[PDB]
Amino acid sequence: MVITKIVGHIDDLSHQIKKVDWLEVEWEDLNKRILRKETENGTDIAIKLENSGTLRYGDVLYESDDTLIAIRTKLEKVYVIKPQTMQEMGKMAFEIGNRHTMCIIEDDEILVRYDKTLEKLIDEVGVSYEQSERRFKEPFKY
Amino acid sequence: MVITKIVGHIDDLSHQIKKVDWLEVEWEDLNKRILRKETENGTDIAIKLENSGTLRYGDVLYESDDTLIAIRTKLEKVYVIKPQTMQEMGKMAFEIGNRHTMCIIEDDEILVRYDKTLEKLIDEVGVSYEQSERRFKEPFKY
Ligand SMILES: [Zn+2]
Repeated sequence: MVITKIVGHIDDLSHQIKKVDWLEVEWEDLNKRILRKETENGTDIAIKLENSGTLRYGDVLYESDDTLIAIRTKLEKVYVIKPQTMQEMGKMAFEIGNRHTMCIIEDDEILVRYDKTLEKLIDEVGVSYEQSERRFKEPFKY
Repeated sequence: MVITKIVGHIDDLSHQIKKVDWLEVEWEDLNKRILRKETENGTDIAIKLENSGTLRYGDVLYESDDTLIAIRTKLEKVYVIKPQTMQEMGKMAFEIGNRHTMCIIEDDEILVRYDKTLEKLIDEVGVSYEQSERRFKEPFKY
């Protein structure tokens, strides 16, 4: 099916009553309005948004009586940088921006894709980080 | 006089007992080990450091019985960006680094030179800032 407009948004997944058939895309796909991929349950989806609205993690593409076809990003290896102070956050964020590395700044953490050549930078700045598996939940601005 | 090595450092200016004849330089000069300028009281100073040690604001170049010749940066117009949260700090710092703008991240503030085309960026990020006159007290790393 061809999707030209979003028809809803999942507020709180745990509270959703309908079955959710997810369309899992790449982080970069959230900044696109054109893409084609199959949902986890096998439905062919071609997103061709007829507007400039940016896709949001959790957006509903199609809704039937008992199912929601929604979009989210894939689970992937990431570095969860945890600055302990306003200064640590600023300095760490600055260095990341300076090397043009994609990231998400949520609350007091900096999410960046796993990148070996990046650890030497975090240590250099002296910020504590942890490796993990997460889904980027916001399209990268830029 | 030619200065090839630092001979002291001013801890706390208010507590210093000796007269301080300041050598006022540009922010960028703190990353140099070679420069020539006159002190406020008229002494010709040629800094030619015989080492890789970076100059520090407050470094003492020469000390006599009653006077200290020390270095500091000039007072200039700057923007004092004040992020209210860890997220504001990170996002603001990221954008600044992304456009390769020189800055100093001290505590919970971001010091950047006054730049008109930069206000639209701060507002875009939604961070509170204030215009002021300050001396950059740390050499810019990079
Ligand atoms: Zn660049």
